Amino acid sequence: PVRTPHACDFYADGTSEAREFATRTGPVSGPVLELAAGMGRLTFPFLDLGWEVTALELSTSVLAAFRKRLAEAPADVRDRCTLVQGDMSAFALDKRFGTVVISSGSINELDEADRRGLYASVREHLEPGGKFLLSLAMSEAAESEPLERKQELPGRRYVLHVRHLPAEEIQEITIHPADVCTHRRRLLAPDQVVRELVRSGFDVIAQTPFASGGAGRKDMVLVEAVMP
Amino acid sequence: GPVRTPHADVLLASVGERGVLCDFYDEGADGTSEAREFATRTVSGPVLELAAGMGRLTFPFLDLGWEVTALELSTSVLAAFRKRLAEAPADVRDRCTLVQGDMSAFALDKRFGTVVISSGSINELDEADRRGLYASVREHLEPGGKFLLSLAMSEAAESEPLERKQVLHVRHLPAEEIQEITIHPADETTDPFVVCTHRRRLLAPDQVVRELVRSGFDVIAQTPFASGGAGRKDMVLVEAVMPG
Ligand SMILES: C[S@@+](CC[C@H](N)C(=O)[O-])C[C@H]1O[C@@H](n2cnc3c(N)ncnc32)[C@H](O)[C@@H]1O
Ligand SMILES: C[S@@+](CC[C@H](N)C(=O)[O-])C[C@H]1O[C@@H](n2cnc3c(N)ncnc32)[C@H](O)[C@@H]1O
Repeated sequence: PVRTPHACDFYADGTSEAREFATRTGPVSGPVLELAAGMGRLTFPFLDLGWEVTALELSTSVLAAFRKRLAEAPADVRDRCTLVQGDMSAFALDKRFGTVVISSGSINELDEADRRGLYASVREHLEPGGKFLLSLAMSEAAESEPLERKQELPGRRYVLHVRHLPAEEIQEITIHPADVCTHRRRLLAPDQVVRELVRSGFDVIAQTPFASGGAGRKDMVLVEAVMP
Repeated sequence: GPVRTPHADVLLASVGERGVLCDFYDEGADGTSEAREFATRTVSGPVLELAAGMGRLTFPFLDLGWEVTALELSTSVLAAFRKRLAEAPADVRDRCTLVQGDMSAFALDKRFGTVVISSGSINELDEADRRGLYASVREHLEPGGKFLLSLAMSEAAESEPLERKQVLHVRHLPAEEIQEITIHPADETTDPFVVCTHRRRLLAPDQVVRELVRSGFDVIAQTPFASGGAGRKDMVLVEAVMPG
């Protein structure tokens, strides 16, 4: 239990986010691997686009919920979805895919070392010319231009320029009855993940901001990465 | 090779053939006050200083009478320290113990009443290596001994995080930034116009504090201070102890 300065813990439809993934993939022949699929907040929208989806999830309990939802769906929908228990930071399906997909909530679950395991696992499950697509929440600090500081320093005079670039923040939530719950989660800057992707061998061909809920301020980025 | 910053991009473009871009840390043509912050918040006996470098802090510490063990990873840096230590008075020279080691995974046949590390040093370490540091420090602290850290504090790290309510309170807390610098001569001509760039890790002081608590320390004080004695307080002095 985290006792924030404002003192119980604390522990949305995926159609728009899913359509954004579909925009940045285009033709997609063959199956799509979705990492940390949860109970299908994105997977069901993906299936509705006609995609064949291998949905990977770590939790037994979450898998049961997903399986139940799938039993409730029409046969043609359920038939296009393959559920697999695994760890997105270290998995082996002995099988490659034209497209690999991961959501922001998912990637922000992993620390730095685990993200490297993720990147490497993905490399092993991409077919040549395959696409690795990520969505990433973008905070106010992450989208803003960094304030550059300038100082004149001395014999020879130099000008020093200093900027601080966003890398990682904590999203803190205190739930509050109006007349008290708690959560802190990781919030990586899209630019930080892009740096990490390049470092792990990927070329990042595009970063498209979008609105998670499909309207209003653009609060997310869709990153397309490919293997050279 | 070197980091190509937006301001560097435009400089080099508008300078042509005279322009040279290199990282700040290669071909490249403070201390006593940060040292005093440490001295102010501390001795019964020997101090351990981690990642001592060439002794920007260590020599100030030695001038206070301290027995210092200075741990450093780089062999050439240690050689350079040793050279500076050779020109030092015999009494200063005898109170200094130089040791080669990794501050993320080190083991000495000694414990200490005080262990110190500066901002530049802890920011060299990724998250995993920082956990290795905290565990190692705990093992080298005598009962009641203190772990003292100095931590650079950016403007975003210094500000009160912006809230947005709906009631649902949402704050975004700084955890880690990248400090990016660009340095060039104030003129334009010069003969060779060299532009230095560098990118480095810059942890939020509160993030390191969260990590220390998680690691088993009690953080008993955090005092902001100015790295050049005066001006904006751009640094925090953290004191941590083991509970018991
Ligand atoms: C914030 S949710 C995102 C789920 C979904 N893609 C969405 O957009 O709603 C993170 C999910 O990843 C799962 N998860 C956490 N770590 C995992 C791991 N290492 N491998 C696979 N799944 C993981 C959790 O069980 C949880 O269901
Ligand atoms: C920013 S300087 C700090 C030096 C000194 N404490 C000061 O305030 O001037 C970083 C120093 O840490 C050393 N270093 C880097 N990683 C290290 C490690 N894992 N263990 C010990 N020293 C390390 C480098 O060789 C360098 O001397």
